[PDB]
Amino acid sequence: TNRVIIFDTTLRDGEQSPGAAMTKEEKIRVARQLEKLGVDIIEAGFAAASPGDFEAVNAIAKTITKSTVCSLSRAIERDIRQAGEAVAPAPKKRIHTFIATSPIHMEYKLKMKPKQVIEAAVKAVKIAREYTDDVEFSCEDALRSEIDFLAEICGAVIEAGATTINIPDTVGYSIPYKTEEFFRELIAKTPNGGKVVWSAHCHNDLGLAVANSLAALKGGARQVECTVNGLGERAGNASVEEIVMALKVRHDLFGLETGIDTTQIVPSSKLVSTITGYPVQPNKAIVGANAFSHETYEIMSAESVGWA
Amino acid sequence: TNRVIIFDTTLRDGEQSPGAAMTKEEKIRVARQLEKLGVDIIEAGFAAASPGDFEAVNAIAKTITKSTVCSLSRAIERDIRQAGEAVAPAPKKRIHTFIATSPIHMEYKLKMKPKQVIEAAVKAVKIAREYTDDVEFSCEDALRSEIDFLAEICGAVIEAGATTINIPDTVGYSIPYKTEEFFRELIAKTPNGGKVVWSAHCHNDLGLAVANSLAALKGGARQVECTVNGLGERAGNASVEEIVMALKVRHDLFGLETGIDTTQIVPSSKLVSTITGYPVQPNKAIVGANAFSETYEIMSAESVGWA
Ligand SMILES: [Mg+2]
Ligand SMILES: [Mg+2]
Ligand SMILES: [Mn+2]
Ligand SMILES: [Mn+2]
Repeated sequence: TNRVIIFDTTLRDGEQSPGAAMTKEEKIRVARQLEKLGVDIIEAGFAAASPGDFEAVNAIAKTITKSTVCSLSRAIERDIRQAGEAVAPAPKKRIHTFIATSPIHMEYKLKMKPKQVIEAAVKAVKIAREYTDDVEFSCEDALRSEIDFLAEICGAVIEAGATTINIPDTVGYSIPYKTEEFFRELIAKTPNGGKVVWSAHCHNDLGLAVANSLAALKGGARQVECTVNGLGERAGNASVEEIVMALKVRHDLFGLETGIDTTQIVPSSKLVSTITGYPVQPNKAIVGANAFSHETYEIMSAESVGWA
Repeated sequence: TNRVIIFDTTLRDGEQSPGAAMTKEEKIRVARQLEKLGVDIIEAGFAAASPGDFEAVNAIAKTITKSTVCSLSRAIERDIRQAGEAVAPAPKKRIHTFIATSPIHMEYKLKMKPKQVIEAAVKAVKIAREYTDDVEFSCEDALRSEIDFLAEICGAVIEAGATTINIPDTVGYSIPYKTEEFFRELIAKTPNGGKVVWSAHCHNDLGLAVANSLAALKGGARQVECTVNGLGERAGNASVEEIVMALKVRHDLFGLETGIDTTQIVPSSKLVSTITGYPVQPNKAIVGANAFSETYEIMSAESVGWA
């Protein structure tokens, strides 16, 4: 379809930003607001990381109704079961597992051979399916990985039961036309790649996270991972408000739909910025104090994104 | 040519952001830092706007020697002569003049027939050449203009003496693949198009200013208009530091060069931020506080000027 899945990881990937740690009650209040915003998936945390993380994921899984509650997990049985237990009380639940897939990370960081990396991923996915029909797998460091190896592991995890395959720009140096080509080629090479949802998780190190996200869509991805205000380590993630509004404003070029209530964009941005201490600069798209200072496209009004 | 021209308009387009007006002393100091950074053109102001603006532009023109000093002008005789008088002292000097080229702006704002609009542009560009051989013409509202009219007016001002033609995304809703197509088509359609430098001036209203600028270069543009920290009205301009470091890091894909000293990027960011009161967020590419917490060139913090 033309439906783009918005996967928000403000509460997991965003909260990892220096100084951005949140209390359990702050996470719950942010999770409630993301639900009102209409994001499809709320990644609530990494249940196996500590008792506090488990408790926050679990509390969000007990709060949310209309969005899918996700937990991160390493590709290891015990972490998967932690994830599955934490999200069990949510009516819609996802487990997101990952493993590094690039030659150097595999050999010298994980110290596993490619055969072992595929076997661990398949096993993690199969265990995850005991807990939910909705399982995401990420190829960490995808863009420095061998394309043949990516097609093979993605193929294996699709067969094992993964229904969303996520490709991060781990380093953050990709350029949109290359991102688009990379998606088109990987989807084509992966056994049964047409049968699942492809996801992009882009980084803003060269100011291109949003452009690269949109390029991933043109290449065949239908999920974008992103955060309110682009909150995230280093230069940050793709910012959900920019993605959603590029798609809304230029529906004429993309023809893609989201479930987002755009009137909740500004309240979401303010709430996130207040809680985390990360200010939003004045010239920032959509939610910057100046963005509304002042054809087949749909021009945007300040009110349409929730300015008072 | 694989040289990209970095046109900085922090002191003009940037200055126009609410609250960001700068005194002459502030402008001189930013301008010296922009010269150190190695930008090719410093658009210093709009000389005809007031005597204070004339003085500031002229002060910059007496300061800067290694970069081109530019003034904005409307497409009218008074403004062009004042731009030309104010930049006269600089060894490298440019006048940038402009007119709206869209059906709506021409009919409703200008109240001129397209023919009169061309004639006014041609007249402004000829007078500009009395003052310098280096003249930029912008088609204001280019992306809502009829491409055949753009080709005609651009052909006419090139004949008149414009050597840089600038295409702004005035509304700011362009998408990279469309920006690339648009430049490729316009350059090829314009008479003597190959004789001049084509420029992009992109806006960040959808978060896409930098990507649109890179797309313009893929499309044949060789000048990018940009500002320190993306300073400008609304959601701002393409950020000079992002454009320059995207080109540097991914030189493997672009093969394009600038004369920028990248070690000057963070000093320039901090200075502009201090003087304008426009902070940069922690998660801001290159210059944000957290930014630094294979055929490509990995960026070190020290390479962009972090202490
Ligand atoms: Mg906190
Ligand atoms: Mg000031
Ligand atoms: Mn991230
Ligand atoms: Mn501008």
